[PDB]
This record gives sequence, C-alpha cells and structure tokens, in this order.
Amino acid sequence: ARVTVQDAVEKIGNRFDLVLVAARRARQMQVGGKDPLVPEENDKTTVIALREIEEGLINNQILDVRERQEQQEQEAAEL
Amino acid sequence: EIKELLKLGDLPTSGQIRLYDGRTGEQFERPVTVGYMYMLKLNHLVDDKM
Amino acid sequence: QDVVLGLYYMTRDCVNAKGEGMVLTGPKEAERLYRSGLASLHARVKVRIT
Amino acid sequence: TEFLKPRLVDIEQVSSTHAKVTLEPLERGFGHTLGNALRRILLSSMPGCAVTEVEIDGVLHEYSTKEGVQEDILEILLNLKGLAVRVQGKDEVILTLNKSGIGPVTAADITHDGDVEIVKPQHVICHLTDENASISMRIKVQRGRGYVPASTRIHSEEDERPIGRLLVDACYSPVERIAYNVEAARVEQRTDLDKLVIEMETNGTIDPEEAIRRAATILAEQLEAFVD
Amino acid sequence: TEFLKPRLVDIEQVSSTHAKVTLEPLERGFGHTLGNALRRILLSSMPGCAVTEVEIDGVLHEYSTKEGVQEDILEILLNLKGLAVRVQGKDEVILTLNKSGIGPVTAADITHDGDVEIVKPQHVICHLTDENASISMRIKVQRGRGYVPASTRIHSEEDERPIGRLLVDACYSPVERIAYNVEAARVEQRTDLDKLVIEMETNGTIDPEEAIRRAATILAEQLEAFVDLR
Amino acid sequence: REEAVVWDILDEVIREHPVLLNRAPTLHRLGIQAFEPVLIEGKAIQLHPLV
Repeated sequence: ARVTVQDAVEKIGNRFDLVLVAARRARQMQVGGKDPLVPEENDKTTVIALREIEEGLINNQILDVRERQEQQEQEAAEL
Repeated sequence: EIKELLKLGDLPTSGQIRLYDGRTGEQFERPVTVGYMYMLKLNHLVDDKM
Repeated sequence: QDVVLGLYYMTRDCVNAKGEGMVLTGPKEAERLYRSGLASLHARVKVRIT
Repeated sequence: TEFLKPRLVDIEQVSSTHAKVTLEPLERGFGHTLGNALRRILLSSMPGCAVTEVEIDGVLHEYSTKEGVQEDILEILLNLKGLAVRVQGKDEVILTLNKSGIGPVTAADITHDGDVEIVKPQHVICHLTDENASISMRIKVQRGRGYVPASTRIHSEEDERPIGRLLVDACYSPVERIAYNVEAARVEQRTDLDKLVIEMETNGTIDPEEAIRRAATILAEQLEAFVD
Repeated sequence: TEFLKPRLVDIEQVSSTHAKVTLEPLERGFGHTLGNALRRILLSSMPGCAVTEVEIDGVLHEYSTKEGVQEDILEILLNLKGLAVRVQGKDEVILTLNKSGIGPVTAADITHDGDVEIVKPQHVICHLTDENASISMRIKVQRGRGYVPASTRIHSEEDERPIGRLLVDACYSPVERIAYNVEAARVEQRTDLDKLVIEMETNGTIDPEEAIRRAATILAEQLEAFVDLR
Repeated sequence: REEAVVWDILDEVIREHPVLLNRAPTLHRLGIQAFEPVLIEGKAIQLHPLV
C-alpha cells in the first residue's frame, strides 16, 4: 500500500514481478483512462495499482484476460 | 581556580544547574551543565550549498 | 545513540525511590503515576500485565 | 486581536471510552500550552468516586491469605482499584460484597444502594475455587479528586483504624490515560502553526468528551477570576 | 468539588521593570498549571510597539555612513531596534528626530507626539562628532506582536518604497524575561493552598497587571474550543 | 511569480511521489534509499534519525 508493499508481494510472489504488474495497471489507469477497481481515496495511480493488487483484484493473468476480452470484443465490433 | 571563580560569582561550584523544561514546565530530573560557550558561524551557509 | 540512552535511562532501577513497591493495575497507571510526579521513572514496583 | 480560533477536525472514537481529538490550527506554541494544561488538569484534579478501603472478613493484612479465593488478597485489592463506581447523592458510601459457591465474583454481585451505580458489572473482583468457600467484605466508596496513593493516607491519618481496614490507592479521577502530541499544521497562510492531537481514554464513569469539556471548564473558571 | 479561585493580590514592583505579581489562592497542582501557561503566553506572544522603518536625510542605504556621525547607519538601525516606546491611542505613529552639534543623540531628542511616550529617554541613538553635523530622521513606530523580520514584510509588500526608506526588523513583544515561584499560601483552614509569584522583566512599555490580564484573556479565548467542544 | 496556487499544485503533485536520497560515497545499496517527501520551510533536507 502506501507505506509497505508486503501484502502485494505475497499476492504476486516477487518484488520485480509486482513492480511490472503494478506499472502496467497504473499505465492503464493513467493513460488508458479506465476506472479503478478500488476507491480513489485521493491517491496517485501507482498507489491505486498497488492497493488493487493487495486485494487480489489485479493479477497478471487477470490483466491478460481483461485485455484479451476487450480486444476480442473490438475485433467482433469490426464485423 | 575555576571553582574559586564560580564561588566569587555566587554560582554552583559544580558548574551545573537545575533546568526546567520550557514546554511542560517541569524540572529536568538531574542537573544540567550550563555555561557560556564561544560559537563560530562557519562558511558553510546552506544558501550557497542548496 | 540518543534514543538508546533514553531507553536505558527509562528501563533502569534504583534501591529506594518514589513509589517503592506499590502495586499498579497495569502500564497505564504506571504512566499516570510518573506524570503526576508520584513515582519515579525507575522505582521497583509490581504491575499487572497481560 | 482575536488570535487564531481553531476548528475541531477529527473526533476518532476508537472505543466506547477511548477517543482521539484532533484540533487545528493553533498559533505557534499554543499546542503545548493547551495540551499540557489540559493533561495536568485531567490527571490531577478531575473529581470522581473511587474505592478507598476494604474490610474483608477473616483478614487483617494485605500480605495475609484467604482460602477458597484463587486470587491473593493483594490481587483482590488490585481488582478493586479498577472498579468504576458512580455515586449520585453523597460523598461517601459503604458497599458490601457477599458471595458463596463456585464462580467468578463479578461486580454485578454487590449489594447496591439505589443511588450508587457501578459501570462495569463484569469487572471480576475475585474467583471462588471451592463451593464451601464464601467471601465477605465491606468496601468504602468515597468522593474526591486527583489520585491519592495508599502511603499518603497511611501516614497522614492517625485515627485508630480497626484491624482489617486494608487500604487501597484511590483513583478518584476518571481519566485512565491522556497523551497529547503536537504536529505541524501545513496552512497556506503560514506553516509555523501547529495542530494538537489528544489521545484520551477514560474508565467509563465519564465519556472522554465530557472529560475534556470538564477539564477546560475548570481552567476557564480559574482564568475568569483574573481575565478582566 | 470545592475549587477555590485565584485573585491578583498585589504587584510587588521591585525595580522600574521587575514586578513580582502575586496571584493567590490556588488549589494544589494549579500553581504550575497556571504559571506555565501564563509564562508561555506572556513570552510566546504579547502586543507591543516597535520601530519598523527609518528614513534619514540624504542616506540611500544602511551600508553607508554620514559625515560627522561616529556610527554607521547599520549601528544606528541596531540602536533603533531597541527603542522602547508606548503609543497610547493610535496604531502607527511617525516620530521625528532632529539634532545638530557635538554630542550624543539620545531618545530624549525625539520630537514627541502628544500620545507617544518614550520610557527610556537616555537610550543613545547615535553620536555626532562635528559642530556642523546634523541628523534628521523620521522613525516609523508600529504596533504588533511577535518577531516579524524585514524580509517577511518586504516579501509580503509589493509596494515599491522610495530608495532611502531603511527597513528595520521588528521585535514587537515587550516582555523580556519571566519566572515564577509557587509558594504556599496562608489560609485559616486550607493549608494545601498555593500562591503563584510571577516575576516579569519588560522594556517598560507594558504594565504588569495588564500583561497578565491579556494572557488570561488569550488563554480563556483559546479554551472555548474545548469547553464548547464541537 | 510563485502564486499561492502553485504551492497547492505542488502539494498535489508531490503526494505519493517517492524521491531517492543519496549520500556519497555510496558504499552499499542501502546508501541510496527512496523516501516520500514532506515539504518543509527551509533549505536543508530533513532525514529520519534511524536511517
């Protein structure tokens, strides 16, 4: 979270992998513009990414599946 | 000689007095040493270093 | 260095000091007794703790 | 020249009787003035009613012993200190405790005058091991203020106290703990200002908030005498 | 609940400045509770009048000098900071000092307004060493509390002063030193009552009784938040 | 110009934004640590004693 990221590390299992996943999600929320899954609570997108990973709402597989779902739906909207 | 001087000015020959705290107003438990030390402002002004 | 001297001065003891051997109902009234000035910071005492 | 009147921002009730009161902003160096003046008044001058003496049948000393009671006599007196009594009419009451059998002797089992209330009926005075053992004692609730330990009384009063008047520290003041703490208020106007945080905690006889109000009401009255 | 309230007994004015004001009778444990809150308020913030700007004739900045004047304009400004005035009615006055001839220029030579009292008229402002020398200066005296440095003012002031208006730092507060002793009072039955003796040392601009009245007023105003809580 | 809205924008942009403090010589990896700033009125960095 804000002070310690231990819970996120136990949820992913690797400091480095946690950084990569959290950066991907924060990029989604900062540029991609999509809404957070936890309340804002006046935090920078980085910390919302960490908080979401703390609750198990965001895992690398979850990010992959959401991205694939949206991309396949756009490809369906092509036709 | 230091202590003969401290006795001349009616000061604690131990050179160490009872200080009260400024905020809570209650005495510091055990005596503190107080006296005039000569300090020098050096040339390391944070204005020039920041 | 300063924090360790603070901890050492507070968690120490004396032969006969203010509040020598009274019983306290916990840590909170130990703090109350010290602040009130009724017991010295380091004075042997029986306190119930959980 | 009305100085800086603050705004109570946070009333964090952590428990039914333990609170945090955050109060910002104050003129620089007023956090300590107010916090310490309060803390001192709350610690050493708030009035309340507290147990002061106990006569236990079959006992003459605190270091003596009683069979059937799991606790020592010393632990019994210690349990009596943390008794939250509240008297309504008078400045002295004599309660009696009489229990028999097996089970915890909670405060709910005290013979009560109608005008004397007990805040915590679940405060365990002592335990009973054997069913043939019973406990009888005569407790003295007294009204006062501050905190007067046992030694002060035992050396102050010379009157012939009958053998059996085991003597208890009197926690008259209803404040279990108070600790203030002064942070810095980041105000656009000036940052030199400071904010006060008061972790208050009482016994149940009074709420924390009523306790702070009563403390402020005491100091105000003393200063009213000389404010003009 | 038998709280006995205190009452200013007398002002033991030892010296022109030293005043051992007595304050009795107090409950046990209140001599310090009042005493320290007072001391902090009296020394923390009390209102007084201080020289804020100076303006000497034909002087552009304080790092210069004057002909016939033994001090630099900086030493004159340091001698002016410690000017102890008492402004009766208004809130900002402008005094004028004009003197010529050999001798010390003291604060007794300020052409006094009607409602401006200089309590130490022997406070040497400056020295003139030439018979043809002359100093003419317009000293602005404000009222406030605390210590306001000149830099804070000029940063808070976007107005462009003329080149020649020297800017003195402002130490408004009149109370210099203050101590107290909690002695034991004498009452017919209550022997646990106290009495508080506050010794104040000032510039001579605040009257001790009025100083304590202001301090008690500030404390009572501030405690209103806790009394009428939320 | 340092308007008073610049300071509000600064306190908004500095929240949750870690900043690396370094001291040379950097003998070991604990010589460069990321803190989280608190804006203070002065010209000297303020360091937690324990670190």
